[PDB]
Amino acid sequence: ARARKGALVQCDPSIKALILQIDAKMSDIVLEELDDTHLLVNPSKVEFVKHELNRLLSKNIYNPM
Amino acid sequence: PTVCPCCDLMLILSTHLARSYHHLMPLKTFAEVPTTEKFRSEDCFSCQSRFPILKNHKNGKLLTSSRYRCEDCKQEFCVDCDVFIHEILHNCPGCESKPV
Amino acid sequence: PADFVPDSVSGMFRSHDFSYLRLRPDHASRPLWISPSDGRIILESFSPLAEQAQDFLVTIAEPISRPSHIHEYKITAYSLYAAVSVGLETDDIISVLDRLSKVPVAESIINFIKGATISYGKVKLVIKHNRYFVETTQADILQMLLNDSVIGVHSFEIANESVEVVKKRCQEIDYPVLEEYDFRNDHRNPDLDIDLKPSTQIRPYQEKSLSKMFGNGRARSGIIVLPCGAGKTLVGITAACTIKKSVIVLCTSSVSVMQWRQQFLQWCTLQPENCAVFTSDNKEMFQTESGLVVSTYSMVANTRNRSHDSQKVMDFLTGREWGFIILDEVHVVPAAMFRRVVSTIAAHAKLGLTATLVREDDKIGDLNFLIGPKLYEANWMELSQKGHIANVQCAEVWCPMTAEFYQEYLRETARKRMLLYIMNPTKFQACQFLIQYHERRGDKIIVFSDNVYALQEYALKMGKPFIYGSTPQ
Amino acid sequence: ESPSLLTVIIEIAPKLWTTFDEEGNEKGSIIKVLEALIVFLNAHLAFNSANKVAVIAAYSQGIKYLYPESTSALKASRSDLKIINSDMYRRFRNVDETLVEEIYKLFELEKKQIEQNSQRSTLAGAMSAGLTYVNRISKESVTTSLKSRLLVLTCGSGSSKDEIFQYIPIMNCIFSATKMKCPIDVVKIGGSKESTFLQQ
Amino acid sequence: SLKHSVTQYLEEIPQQVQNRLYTSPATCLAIYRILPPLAKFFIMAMVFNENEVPLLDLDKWVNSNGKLQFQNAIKSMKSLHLLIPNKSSGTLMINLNPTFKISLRNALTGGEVQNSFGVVVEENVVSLDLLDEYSANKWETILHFMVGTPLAKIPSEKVLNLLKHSKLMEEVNSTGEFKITNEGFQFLLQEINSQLWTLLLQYLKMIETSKMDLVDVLHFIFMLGALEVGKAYKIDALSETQRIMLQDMRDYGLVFQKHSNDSIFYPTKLALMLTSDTIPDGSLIVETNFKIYSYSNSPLQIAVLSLFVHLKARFVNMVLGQITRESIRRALTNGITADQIIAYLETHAHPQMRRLAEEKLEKKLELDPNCKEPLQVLPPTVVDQIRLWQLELDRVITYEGSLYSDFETSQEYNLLSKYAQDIGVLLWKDDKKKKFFISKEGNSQVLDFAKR
Amino acid sequence: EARKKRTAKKNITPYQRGIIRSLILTLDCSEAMLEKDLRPNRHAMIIQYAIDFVHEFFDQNPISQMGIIIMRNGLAQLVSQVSGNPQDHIDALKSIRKQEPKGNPSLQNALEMARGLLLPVPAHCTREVLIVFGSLSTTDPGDIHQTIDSLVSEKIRVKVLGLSAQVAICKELCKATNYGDESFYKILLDETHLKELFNEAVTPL
Ligand SMILES: [Zn+2]
Ligand SMILES: [Zn+2]
Repeated sequence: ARARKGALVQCDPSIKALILQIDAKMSDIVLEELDDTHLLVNPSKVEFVKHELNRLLSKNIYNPM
Repeated sequence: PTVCPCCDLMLILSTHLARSYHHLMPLKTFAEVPTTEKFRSEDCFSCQSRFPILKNHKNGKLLTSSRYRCEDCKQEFCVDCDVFIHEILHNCPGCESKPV
Repeated sequence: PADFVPDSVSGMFRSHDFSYLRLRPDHASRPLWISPSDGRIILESFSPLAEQAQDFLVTIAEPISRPSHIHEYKITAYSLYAAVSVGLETDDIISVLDRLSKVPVAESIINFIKGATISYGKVKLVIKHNRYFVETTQADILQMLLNDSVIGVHSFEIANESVEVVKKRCQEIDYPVLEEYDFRNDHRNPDLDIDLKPSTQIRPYQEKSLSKMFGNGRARSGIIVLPCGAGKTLVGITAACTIKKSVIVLCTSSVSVMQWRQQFLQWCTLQPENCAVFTSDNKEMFQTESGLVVSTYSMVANTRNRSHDSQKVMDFLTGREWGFIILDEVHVVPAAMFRRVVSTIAAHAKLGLTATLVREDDKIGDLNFLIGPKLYEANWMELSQKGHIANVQCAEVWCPMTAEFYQEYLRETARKRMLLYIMNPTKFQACQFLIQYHERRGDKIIVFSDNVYALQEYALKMGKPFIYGSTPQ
Repeated sequence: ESPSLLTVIIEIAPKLWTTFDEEGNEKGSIIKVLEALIVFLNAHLAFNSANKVAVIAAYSQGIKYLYPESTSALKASRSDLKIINSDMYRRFRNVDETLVEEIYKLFELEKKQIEQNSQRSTLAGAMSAGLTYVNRISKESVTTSLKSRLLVLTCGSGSSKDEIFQYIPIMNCIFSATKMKCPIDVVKIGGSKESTFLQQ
Repeated sequence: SLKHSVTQYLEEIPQQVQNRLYTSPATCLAIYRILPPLAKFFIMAMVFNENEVPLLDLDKWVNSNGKLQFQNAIKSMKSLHLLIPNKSSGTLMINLNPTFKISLRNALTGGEVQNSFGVVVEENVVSLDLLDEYSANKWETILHFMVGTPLAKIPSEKVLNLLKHSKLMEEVNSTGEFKITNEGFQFLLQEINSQLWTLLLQYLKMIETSKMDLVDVLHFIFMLGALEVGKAYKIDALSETQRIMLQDMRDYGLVFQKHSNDSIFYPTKLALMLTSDTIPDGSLIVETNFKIYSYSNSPLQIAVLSLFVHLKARFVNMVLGQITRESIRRALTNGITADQIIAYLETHAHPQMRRLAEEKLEKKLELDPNCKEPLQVLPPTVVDQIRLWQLELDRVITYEGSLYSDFETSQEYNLLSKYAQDIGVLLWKDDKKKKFFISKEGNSQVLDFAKR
Repeated sequence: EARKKRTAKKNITPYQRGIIRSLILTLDCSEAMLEKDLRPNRHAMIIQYAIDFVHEFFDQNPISQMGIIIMRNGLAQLVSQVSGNPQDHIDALKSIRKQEPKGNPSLQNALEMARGLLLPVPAHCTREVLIVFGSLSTTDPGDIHQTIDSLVSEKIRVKVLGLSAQVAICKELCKATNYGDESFYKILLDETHLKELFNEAVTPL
């Protein structure tokens, strides 16, 4: 019966593993590991999760010049 | 229209009779007006569309004018009215506007 | 610029705003747009005068891509060399481009056409008594080149190995090398009685490729790209029958050597006494004055200590002046020492036949100096809609990985990562479902996988046979 | 929904309207019919912005278009007479002014040519002209998906009986209007209750 | 849409404001022309009789297959307060609105109109070369600044703060610039008549000042709808709020005036096409290699193309572009959704793409007539790539709120979770993890429930 | 060219035409309608053009009656009796549109059943048979000149819209049944000309 600051996020298990490992890199991302589909990322770092998730998925994208 | 199944009598309507009067008497075709002939009107009779300059070439002037004079009422018609009066209609508005 | 002020939306065109070209009044009939920046040609195929421009553009240009409505072509130096080889000069090329283009042809494009087409055919490589000479019609062209002098009417002899160096240097300079074989007037090489059998029919795209090769009545060295099953082997047979000189065919495998020998003996009137095979098991040569030899790139370019009899066969191949070489799968020619097979064999005409003219390094462009310019490219969609090749439905099936496999994929190095994304169970399920569905549809299915362990695991899981390198023949 | 062309075939015969005035207590019923038609055409133009109006008058010696006026008169002209007030809606007001000026010109012309008496009614020819105008506007199609509708304002007045010679043209008009899906409305302002041909 | 939007606004207008609005004949004429055909037919059948009309007569007028449209027209007129029901002698009797009836009858027959259609001074300017050019210049200026091309000329600060107070045209001052929104690109999607109507409706929404009188504002708008292009009108027939809004519409481009504070003004072509509407420019070709060839010479359409197409070259007829990942992500980060991008591509698809799609559909129906497929005018490969880029933008969606856990008793967690489900702010719940989550707007209710 | 067309239409004369008609629409439905020289195939577009012909013929000639016979598998098949209701003929043509055309055509069998159908037709009502012939040869059970003579004796006028080329038996049948008039044997050129032929077939002879 306690209260905290957090933001729920929907993801497939691939993005779940990605945000868990970016939490392991920088521990101030997810408050707790929740389910295979739902997580609780930090509201002050939601935009950082967006930006670094796009950058980390950019290695899976072929970009012709 | 069907034959009566109880007394072997043919049952039609007035419109069923009238659908073939244009096959009985047809409309005489509209005459192409001469280019040098004096033109009665600048617009169609039953349509009042313009007859344009129709200069086919530089010195064509009023060559092959789009007027179609009727043989009876001497009224000029455009190409759309010439097709329409001979195909969809079957009667000449000039010939009926003529007060015989 | 034609005294035309930039518009408000000229900002995001990085000096590509070509609105200064005044539009012609009859631009609806003309199907072409000329880009002055890079020589790109934009063709509309739905307009009239479509194919009448398309043959002209495939003559003078290399197509980047040929979709349904709008085609793109590139004005290229090699394409202009092909145009002046087949007999189109600067005047009528510029005139037809001007008449067929909506916008006027720019002065930069006209000057590029003039510069590319001019100085053509001045330097030539000829082979005289198994010895490479380079010859110029003008005397000063010999004396102007002085940087790469590999010297050994006006002509001088170059070394056997330095032929590619000379060709690269003359491509860097504005004097490109002319490599065309006049097999009518070449009487010093012994002729062959090889000819096509009367029961052999040649498809129109094969005819177009061979017309590009023999357009001016002389055999031009170059590359023909045709899909698998489109008859590149038959194009090779027909080119050999057209040249009617001694033919050497270099393949990538011994089964390809056997196939090429069988295709010659099936489609053309070449005798088995005139045909020879240089492989591991077969090393006897034809005893006639001219004929066919089919061998492999590895056997020809084996710098290892080869056997005595194979050394004798190599001496025979080197000492003969060959009239025609067919390089099957020419994409492997730019390799480290597959490159030297075009030097160790002094052939007058060189035709490279392939389906896959790509390499993952930048050495694919060295084929213009090894074999010759890109003579012909088949339009695969046109062949598919004509029914010459199959109509394939290409699809990419996305298999979402499981959580455990993705975690392990993240916490491993690249070599384990490859096997770990190959071995995910979602691809098992998708492949098994597709196998079942197409087996119900009655299809012959080939499941390609380079990973041998993955191939074996999928085959044992699905109950289907597997073939890899260590399997017995 | 969709705009329409309302073509009004109005039979302004001096003989028939004089007999109607003599039968009724009032005089000059042509004015009342004409002003009711003017308000009705303004109503039709108020129904939709893009809809169109044509009027054809069938007088004693032929037919004449009332709105729009003849293009020869358009090229020659404009003496804007003050029958209709100028403070009303202009998009109705040009239509109304052209209609009333053509009414005045037609009445002046048949006052000049009043001596010739004809037994040949031109209602069928006017309806045929209206059908040709409907076909013309439908084929021109400057406004897409234009419907059309004929309204016939005729008067019997108990003087002219049923005319046999009109049977064939009215039947042909029926077939043409049925082909073009153009309804034909008939208003008969008179004493004789039955008009079989226009009823059909 | 257009008629639906103006009908919704006129329904939101209160009843006495509507009765004051029905004074001018031109406003009544425009409002009448908004109505559905059965409503219009009943209105004109009921104008010319001063006595009473029942609903039973109107219901007998309609056929059996048009009863739904009859109900739609009756509800539309009742919401617009053009019909007054009366309950006497057991029959629900209907009156037309008296002010609307008088004004419509005056507009039809001609009479007293208190210059609701203006006055003409017979001196004119050329419509196509000057009036259309001015109106087009103002519209191109407003849409060019709106799509964000570099402009030497920017519009007036009145429409600037209109655009920043509107739903579309987001703006930041940390960067100091404006962004096109989802409805901002939708605005470019519909036709310019509905664009002008939605701009005018948002302007009507934001005018709350005492300097603007709303009935006079709508009188001026519907009067401009009633007027004609190419001939002049006097300002002297207008009130002062209509004068200053004549200046505002001069800034917009709906009306042209030769000089500021002039006695004479000239309505433009947008004033007439405000009422109703009436290879093409901007028609574009899409290929499977994501190449775009757009037959557009208009800088507006080139600029709108640049919001999601990586432009490469430009000719007089057509522009070269390529639908690339970073350009589509630019549009998606600007909020232009994949559905409306594909809608723009369909609406500007080329007739040659149309006929090739027709040929493909003909071959598909002659091969497999059992199933029917929609007309795919543009390549499904590029359509699926656009939707896949939308999905790769929207891989994760974030909601912020509170999670209540560490409950020793499951009954209290179940009570809190069912309370959250009842108040409708719950997103997830589970007893196995003992966790339920709520939104930020729903945090306060559960917080006061737990505190009390 | 427009003046040449007007010259070709100048020959206008109020010919007396039989208004009350009894038309027998005979359609080839043999293997020759499997040819793909017409889009999408001969049988399907002849059925569709015949549906349009039924609508146009009953629009312009209401009083007239019509029956529908097809030629299939060496026999003539009646698909609708002679009646004045166009809806039954539309339904019959729609039913025949599904089935697959196969067999060898039989002009004699088609003409014999047409003669049987036109036998109870009254004398005031004209007797006409419009044959859409797709093949170039016909397989007859007996002599076809006897059938042609019987048609001439029964006063049945035959007009044939051929598809491929001019067949002499069809030309002689049209000539004999139309009293030396060789203009009643028509062969199409294009789809527009076939539509023009079906539109010409609705006017009274
Ligand atoms: Zn006309
Ligand atoms: Zn006439």
